[PDB]
Amino acid sequence: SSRLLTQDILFRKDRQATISLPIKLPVEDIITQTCDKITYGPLKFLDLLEKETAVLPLSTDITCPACLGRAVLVGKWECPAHVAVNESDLTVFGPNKEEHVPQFVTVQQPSDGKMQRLFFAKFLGTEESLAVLRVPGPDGHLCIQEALIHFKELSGAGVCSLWKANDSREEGLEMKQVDCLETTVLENQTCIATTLSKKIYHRLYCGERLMTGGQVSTRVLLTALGFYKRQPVPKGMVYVHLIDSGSEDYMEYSECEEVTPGRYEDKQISYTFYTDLFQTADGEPVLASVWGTSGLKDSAYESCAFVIPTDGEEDLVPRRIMSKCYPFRLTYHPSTMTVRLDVRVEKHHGATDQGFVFLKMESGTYSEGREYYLDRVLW
Amino acid sequence: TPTACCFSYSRKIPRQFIVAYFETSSLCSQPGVIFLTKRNRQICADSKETWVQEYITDLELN
Ligand SMILES: *[C@@H]1O[C@H](CO)[C@@H](O)[C@H](O)[C@H]1NC(C)=O
Ligand SMILES: *[C@@H]1O[C@H](CO)[C@@H](O)[C@H](O)[C@H]1NC(C)=O
Repeated sequence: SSRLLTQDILFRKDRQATISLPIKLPVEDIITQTCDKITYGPLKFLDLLEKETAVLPLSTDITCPACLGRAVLVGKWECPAHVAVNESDLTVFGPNKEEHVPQFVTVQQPSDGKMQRLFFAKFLGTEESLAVLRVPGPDGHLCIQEALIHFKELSGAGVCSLWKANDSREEGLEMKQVDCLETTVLENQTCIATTLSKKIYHRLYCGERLMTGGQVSTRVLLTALGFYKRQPVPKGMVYVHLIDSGSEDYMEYSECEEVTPGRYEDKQISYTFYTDLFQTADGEPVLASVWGTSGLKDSAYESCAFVIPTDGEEDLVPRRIMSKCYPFRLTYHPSTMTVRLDVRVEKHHGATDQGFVFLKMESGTYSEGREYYLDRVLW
Repeated sequence: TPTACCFSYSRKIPRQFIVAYFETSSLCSQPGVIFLTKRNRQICADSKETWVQEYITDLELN
């Protein structure tokens, strides 16, 4: 009875390839050729502000909430015979523009003879960005068969999420309107609480000290929808992220070492830990995502991503998706079941020097995140 | 400045955890403060509280 979201770590053939424009492939072939990780969930709508509204995250699992990325929404369009809805009635908006009509395109692949009528839109925002679909009438929702979302993170890893209509994972995404409390100034502000529930054995450490664990990772999106004030035709809707911080406390970090232990050297720091994530993968790929920021107000986000095959030719050796990872180096030792992370740092220690690194290794069913706190400056 | 609004404020936390801050957008009805932590996460706090202003003035001192 697994009705939650699920994810697979794909072993894409061309890791250099990305989403090519214009759209030339069916949704399935797009996933197969540009996604290193896919997340399957339901496509649900909600009648709001005179139109059925669906809210989808550009990145389901927030590896780096502040990192910028390039997202692409590609949905499948087909209205049933008894539905007289025009392509011009579907509107979308994201982190960049107001509600508008997306561009449509018909793609054909003589390989299998398939043909699809797609609608697409391009976005550029942080991993916390959103994409909102709106279709009119009570039957518009039936025209959207499925919605793919490709998100090329800073590390160059393709993080996709497919939201099919009538998907068996009906509990992976639950959305329910909430009161806005007049938090925003948007005219006719309507707040939505989208809960994302994924079946994944997740553990979060700080160095080698456990911080949290569970059999399901939940994320709650509190979003305000409305319109900007105007002065005396088009109804251009926008959204505003709402941060509900009263719920949580900082107890997990209360006991983490101020400076995560590690092997300090001249130009790098090395962290070792024991992990069974590669043994539980059971011949499945592992997506390793590491990123670090040595800055406060702002500093260059160093991000990297690898896909580790857990059996076969070239066994248990990281395969690179980006051009190359200078700031970070990662190697796995199967004999000891230990992982070693290397961070390039500046050879001079000093006061006020605080850096942060985050390594998230995840398979289809397991997920480990490890936070490292440095007293040096990241490259 | 990043566009975000505070739906609810957070409890006070030790100064040694806050690394940055910035005021909320003009789209938000209520003026709130968004602290950035050494974990690179955002935390909303009520600007009308004393400990917030102490964290703010001390943050700009560095
Ligand atoms: C759909 O478009 C046609 C022309 O392409 C137009 O005549 C018709 O009124 C539209 N139908 C609806 C329901 O908007
Ligand atoms: C907000 O709700 C009601 C609907 O009649 C009205 O105040 C107004 O039409 C709506 N806002 C806009 C921009 O239409």
